[PDB]
Amino acid sequence: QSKSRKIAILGYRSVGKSSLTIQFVEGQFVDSYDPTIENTFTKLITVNGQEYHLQLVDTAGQDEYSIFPQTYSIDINGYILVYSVTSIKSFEVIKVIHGKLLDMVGKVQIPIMLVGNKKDLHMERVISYEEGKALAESWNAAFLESSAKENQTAVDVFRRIILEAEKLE
Ligand SMILES: Nc1nc2c(ncn2[C@@H]2O[C@H](COP(=O)(O)OP(=O)(O)O)[C@@H](O)[C@H]2O)c(=O)[nH]1
Ligand SMILES: [Mg+2]
Repeated sequence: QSKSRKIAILGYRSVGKSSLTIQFVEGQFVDSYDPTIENTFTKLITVNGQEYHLQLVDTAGQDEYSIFPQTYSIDINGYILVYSVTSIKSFEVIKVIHGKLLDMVGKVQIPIMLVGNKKDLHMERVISYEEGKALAESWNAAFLESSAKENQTAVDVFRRIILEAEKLE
């Protein structure tokens, strides 16, 4: 009576893909972590009384020139696209990543969740909550800001993509 889902985490380098995922999976804010390796974490979570077996694909990250690997579109039930609120570059790149993703999958009307990470770095913020929300609305995607240092924000992100998936289902 369990349900397995595979979620791919995408985004520009250093926006916090690994840190967010690991904060969710192990409940800890890791300080150091290999900058390039693509790894698939496993996580068990019960949402709405429903148990889920999650496979979280923490990708190596991509940019305007990346050529999406097949592993980005096979058996993926949902995608989390993250950018850093401290980087306009990561924000402009997440738009390109979204476009490439739609090109690679087609019109599958895939479940997508946009995430503006690093919200704790108040001083270095350059992307507003409104800009992030406007983008998500442009895509009709879920939206949330987060901080790999605040476990509850990381949990909300993953719970949210699960609901988006169920909704599009
Ligand atoms: N302050 C702060 N630093 C973060 C956050 N998320 C990631 N980082 C830091 O940003 C750097 C890159 O994070 P990492 O997860 O490796 O990025 P990735 O390449 O997107 O997976 C590391 O030095 C992290 O400690 C966050 O929410 N807040
Ligand atoms: Mg990483």
